[PDB]
Amino acid sequence: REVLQLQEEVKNFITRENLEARVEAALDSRKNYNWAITREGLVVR
Amino acid sequence: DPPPSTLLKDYQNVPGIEKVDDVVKRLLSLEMANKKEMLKIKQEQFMKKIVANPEDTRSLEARIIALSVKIRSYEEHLEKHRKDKAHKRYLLMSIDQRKKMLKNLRN
Amino acid sequence: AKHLKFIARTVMVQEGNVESAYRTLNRILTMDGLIEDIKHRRYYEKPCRRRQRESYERCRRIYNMEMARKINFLMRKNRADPWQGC
Amino acid sequence: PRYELALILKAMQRPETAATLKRTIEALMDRGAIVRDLENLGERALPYRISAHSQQHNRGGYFLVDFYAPTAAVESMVEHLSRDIDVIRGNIVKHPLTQELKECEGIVPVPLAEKLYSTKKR
Amino acid sequence: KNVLKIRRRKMNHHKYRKLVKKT
Amino acid sequence: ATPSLRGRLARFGNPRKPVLKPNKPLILANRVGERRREKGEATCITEMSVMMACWKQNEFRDDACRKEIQGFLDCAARAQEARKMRSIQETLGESGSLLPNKLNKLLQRFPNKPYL
Amino acid sequence: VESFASMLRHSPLTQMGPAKDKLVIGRIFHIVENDLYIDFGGKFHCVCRRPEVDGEKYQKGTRVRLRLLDLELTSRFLGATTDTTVLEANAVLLGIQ
Amino acid sequence: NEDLPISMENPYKEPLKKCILCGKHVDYKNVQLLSQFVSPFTGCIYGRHITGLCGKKQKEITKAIKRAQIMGFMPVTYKDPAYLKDPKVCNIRYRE
Amino acid sequence: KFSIYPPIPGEESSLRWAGKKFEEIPIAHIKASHNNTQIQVVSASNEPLAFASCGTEGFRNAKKGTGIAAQTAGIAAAARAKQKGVIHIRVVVKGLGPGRLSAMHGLIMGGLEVISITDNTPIPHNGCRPRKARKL
RNA sequence: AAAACUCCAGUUGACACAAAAUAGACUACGAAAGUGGCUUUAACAUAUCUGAACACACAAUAGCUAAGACCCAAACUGGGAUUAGAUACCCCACUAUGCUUAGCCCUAAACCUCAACAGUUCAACAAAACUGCUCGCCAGAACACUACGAGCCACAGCUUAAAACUCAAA
Ligand SMILES: [Mg+2]
Ligand SMILES: [Mg+2]
Ligand SMILES: [Mg+2]
Ligand SMILES: [Mg+2]
Ligand SMILES: [Mg+2]
Ligand SMILES: [Mg+2]
Ligand SMILES: [Mg+2]
Ligand SMILES: [Mg+2]
Ligand SMILES: [Mg+2]
Ligand SMILES: [Mg+2]
Ligand SMILES: [Mg+2]
Ligand SMILES: [Mg+2]
Ligand SMILES: [Mg+2]
Ligand SMILES: [Zn+2]
Repeated sequence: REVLQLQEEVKNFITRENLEARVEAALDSRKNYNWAITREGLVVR
Repeated sequence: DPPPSTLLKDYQNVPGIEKVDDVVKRLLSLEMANKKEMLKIKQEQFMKKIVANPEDTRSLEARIIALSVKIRSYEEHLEKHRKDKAHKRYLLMSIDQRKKMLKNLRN
Repeated sequence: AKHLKFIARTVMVQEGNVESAYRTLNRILTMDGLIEDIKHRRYYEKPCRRRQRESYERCRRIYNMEMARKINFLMRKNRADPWQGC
Repeated sequence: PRYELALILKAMQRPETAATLKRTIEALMDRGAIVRDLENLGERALPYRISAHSQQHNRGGYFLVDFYAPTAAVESMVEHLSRDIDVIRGNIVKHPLTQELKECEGIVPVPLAEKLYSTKKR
Repeated sequence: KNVLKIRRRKMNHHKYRKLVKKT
Repeated sequence: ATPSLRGRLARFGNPRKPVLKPNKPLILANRVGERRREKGEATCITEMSVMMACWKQNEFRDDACRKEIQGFLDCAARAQEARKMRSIQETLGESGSLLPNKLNKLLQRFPNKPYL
Repeated sequence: VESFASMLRHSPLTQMGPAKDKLVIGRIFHIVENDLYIDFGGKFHCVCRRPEVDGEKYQKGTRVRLRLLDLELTSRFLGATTDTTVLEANAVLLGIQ
Repeated sequence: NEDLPISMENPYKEPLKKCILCGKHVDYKNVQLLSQFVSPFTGCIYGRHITGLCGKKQKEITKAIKRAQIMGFMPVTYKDPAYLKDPKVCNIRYRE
Repeated sequence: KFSIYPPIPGEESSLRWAGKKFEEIPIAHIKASHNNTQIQVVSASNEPLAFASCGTEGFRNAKKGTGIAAQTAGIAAAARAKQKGVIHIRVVVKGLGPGRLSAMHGLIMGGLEVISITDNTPIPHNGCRPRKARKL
């Protein structure tokens, strides 16, 4: 299962041919890691 | 010294190897791995080379082989980091333990 | 020195009451333990004396909160005497 | 193993930023890494004035390079990041999604210690 | 315990080192 | 929550260094320590200062700043009355919690048991 | 004849389960000032403050409802070998009947 | 004999209490949560008696805070004023 | 309604003091040593406006490290701030001397209005090693 | 208080080869010494146990040899106080030294003064009393962490370690 999961995960790896398009995709994308916890064990994003 | 293109011990029994692409082969090869996995490969290679059953890991011979690959690792660490007194002690103690196990296996 | 200058350890007055503004600030420093850090770093405390002092403070903390727990546990039996004449 | 590169870059425009990410990823691949993802945490004010390469930086662009590198490329990669003058701060760590989370049953309660002292009268 | 034996050895040691310094 | 005392003392069967080295045996006593006294206050400083800045400004004339001379005087009067009130207050009752003597009575009623 | 274990299983105090948050009825049997000494069954009595609302129908023999936080109220302290017993349970008075 | 008690593991056993982050993944990039566990005025990391975390989680909060402060994600001497708005989870009381 | 936390520089803030925002109020720095108390009033752009200390006000050796001396020094620094045209003050204290409150109250009675208190006392994260412990 | 500094002090901006607030009310790792800023690499002996004071490998701090670093602290030394005197306590300044590298030296109240492994539930103080097995050590005080001999990169050293006189105790 790990080999098959890794196999499908390589298709979106960055190569020399995907480099410019992926850098521009990274530049117009944005990911947020910040999230808060409450007094109860609940996540506020 | 196994070559860097050698496969991991946990991964060298899955049927799909020769058909996966070169980046996956590299990614699960030993170049994309560490010295603990290299020592595991070396130890099982020695086990296949010498002992009768390489699936025991509870015998005097298997314990001597494990101590020998650990002694080689302790050595190599010492000629990089010469001033490592804790690992010098570990190497000397492991040498004495291997000598004790050698004496027991000889007798 | 390299941080923004007017956020850390900053409190504000209400209605001009600089007294409670400072008393709040000194409370901030005391509850964060900064006051005792400055008072202990005025002179160098050698590491043996450091370890002795922190072991002593930890033992005192253990004893003090165990006694406080006992006092709160017996303040309910500090009622008036139920049977006066025995 | 899998590594994560936290990259604080100088506050730039789109072409200079794209060129700098290109040089960093190309250096990774030349030292022998297969790069997995690039993430853009975005341009924001720094927590403090980071002084790097004879310039005092107040804002920076946060990027992440998730990749896999051999065990003997991290030192060369940090040397290259030390020499790059477009990088405010580059750092390589092992991947928190390669360290695995353990199941926790909860907080096991602790009782009061007993028989620390003898039962003599004292 | 007290330190009288430690004090006796202390004075013995001190006089010994002063003797070695002098001679 | 009290800090644990599991392996903090040098004991037989403890495979660690002693974390704590208490000079007295860690057993709750039957007593509460006496209430500490307040320290020196040095009151009336500001009013003394303003009266006496007058004195150096106006060549020491009571007729020149009667007003905060009276300020210094009533500061002295209120400080003495505050002394009397706080003495009677601490003799009467501790703020929030109780007197050490009555707490000693409660702990004599419920003694500690270090033995069998 | 029935056994002591029979008495135990067909006793309500064993049918209780844990003592916490169980509503019980009880009788007032001793009163000093405003400290009402209520029994609820079980080994000990609880003591409650007199509720200032409806504060005159709390008399000797009155039936009251209790939340019954605890049954015994003991704890062990730093040097003790046994617990320090209050000889008293813990309950919160809710009202009448 | 049908009425003598029988041996079993404790019924009415409440499940063990769980810390606030217990089961959650803490990162050095999660400077909203690490800012929750940092003091607003002085930047001090709060203790176990204030945070109320299990030992593992408190250790990871401390390590992640120190990492983020040295990598340039967190101020050292203060909490983020952008994050003096989030749900407070620490048992401390400064004002009065 | 009130916040004891300061206004962040780069956002909207309805709080004002004689038209000025929080960021352009002049700053009075009080270094309160164990033997002296020094008060310096500067602008937001670090233009020196007023400077007074206990030794400046006339206390010579050991009377400097008292409350009354810092009170006098704060009064003098406040008077110089008034003649420089200063009304509102942000106070920043550095040290743990006797005359910390006394310097602040000297400013207040001199006639300045404190809007915010800051404590920039130098606390190393185990940097330089201090003097040896005195055997008094 | 004097001495000292005024090439001084306060705000701001640049800026380390030094030391690692809070977490730390946690009790971890290591054989011991020791180890609490961040990252990465290498990595934490033994699938019975005890066991080398005829060996090997380590071992805080101080110290020695050679070459560097320098904020701060600081033996020594100098100055000021104090004192009958003050070779000290108190204040100021500065050096060896603390740091790095390479090599020595091999000592501590190196003590948790409580040996390793396996197992059980009363002299007095201290940290309750024991069992099996093995190793090491001890046998009145002082002479004595001494003398002589031997070994050692140690040469004012360390390890091992007496006796003659003395006492009726320690
Ligand atoms: Mg003692
Ligand atoms: Mg002079
Ligand atoms: Mg260092
Ligand atoms: Mg052995
Ligand atoms: Mg030995
Ligand atoms: Mg040594
Ligand atoms: Mg110096
Ligand atoms: Mg020097
Ligand atoms: Mg030691
Ligand atoms: Mg010994
Ligand atoms: Mg042994
Ligand atoms: Mg010696
Ligand atoms: Mg000798
Ligand atoms: Zn948890």
